[PDB]
Amino acid sequence: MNRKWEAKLKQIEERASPEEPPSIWRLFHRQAQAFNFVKSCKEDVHVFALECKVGDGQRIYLVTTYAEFWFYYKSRKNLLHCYEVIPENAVCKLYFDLEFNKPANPGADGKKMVALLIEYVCKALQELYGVNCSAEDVLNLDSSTDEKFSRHLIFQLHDVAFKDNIHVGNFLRKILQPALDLLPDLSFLVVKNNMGEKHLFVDLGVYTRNRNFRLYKSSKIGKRVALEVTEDNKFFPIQSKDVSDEYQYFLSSLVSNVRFSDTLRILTCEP
DNA sequence: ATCGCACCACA
DNA sequence: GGTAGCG
Ligand SMILES: Nc1ncnc2c1ncn2[C@H]1C[C@H](O)[C@@H](COP(=O)(O)OP(=O)(O)OP(=O)(O)O)O1
Ligand SMILES: [Ca+2]
Repeated sequence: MNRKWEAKLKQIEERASPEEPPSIWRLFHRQAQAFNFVKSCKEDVHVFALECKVGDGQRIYLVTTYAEFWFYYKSRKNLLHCYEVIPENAVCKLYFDLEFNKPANPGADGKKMVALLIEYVCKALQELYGVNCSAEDVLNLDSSTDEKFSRHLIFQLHDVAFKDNIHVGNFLRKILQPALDLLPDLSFLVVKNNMGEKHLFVDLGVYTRNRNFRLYKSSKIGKRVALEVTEDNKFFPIQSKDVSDEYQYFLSSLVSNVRFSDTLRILTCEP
C-alpha cells in the first residue's frame, strides 16, 4: 500500500513535468508507462531496460515478448546493454549477484566460494522449505574482469519459485544472518572492498522493487564484458529440436521467467 | 527523460 | 527522519 502510494505520487510528479506480422515492440521514457502498457496488453509481454548512450545509468524501457526480443537481440549487433526488469510482486526465481574485488582479496578462491555458497543455500532450501536441489540446478553466469570477480547465479527449481524478489531477499538475509554478524562458519563469504571494509560476497542490494538485472550476453554501457555461461556451469537445459540451446539459456537466465507448471510451489519469507 | 532503495541525525 | 550514495 505504501508502495502503491509513492509509485502513483511519482506518476503525479511526472504529470507535473496488407497485414504486417504480429509484433509488439514499444519503447517508453518512464518505466511506469511501460508497466501500464503491459497490464493493458493481453499478450505475454515483459519489460526490458536499455541503457542509452551515456556514462549515466539512464534507461529507456522496452516492451515485447521473450521470443521477439531474442530475435533482434541474439546476433549481439544491437540491443547491447540490456536489463531484465524484475516486476514488483511477480513470482521469480531465486537469484544471486556475487562480486568481490580481486586485488583487495588475493587469497579468495571465487570458484570455491560459489560452490560453498550454493551448498549452504541448498541446505537452507531443504531445511526451511523441503526443496531439494543442487549445483546442477544453478545457472552460473560470469562477468569477471581482472579487477572484479563477478557472477550471476539463477536457480532453476523444479515446480518452485519465490513469491517475489523481496521475499528472495528476506530469505537470504535470514539464512545469511551469521555472515552479517561477522561484519555456522559462513566466514568464507566475507571479503574486503577497495577501502578495506569487510562486506559480503553476496550482494544484498539487488532484491528491490523493479530491480534491473543485466541480461545474459549484455555488458554495462561503459564496458565490454558481457555475462556468459561460466566454464564450471552445471545447469544444462533439456535440448529441444524446436529452440536453440542459446535461447534455452536465455530463458533460464530470466529471473521473472518462472516455468508455467500445474503443481507450482510458491515460497514466501517475511522480515 | 532511470529507478528505488547504510550511515547520520536530532530529539 | 532524511538523504545521497549505491546497486
Ligand atoms: N544505476 C542503475 N540504475 C538502475 N539499475 C541499476 C543501476 N546500477 C545497477 N543496477 C542494477 C542492474 C545490475 O545488473 C544490478 C546489479 O548491479 P551491479 O553489480 O552494479 O551490475 P552487474 O552485476 O550487472 O555487473 P558487475 O559485473 O559490474 O557486477 O543492479
Ligand atoms: Ca554485480
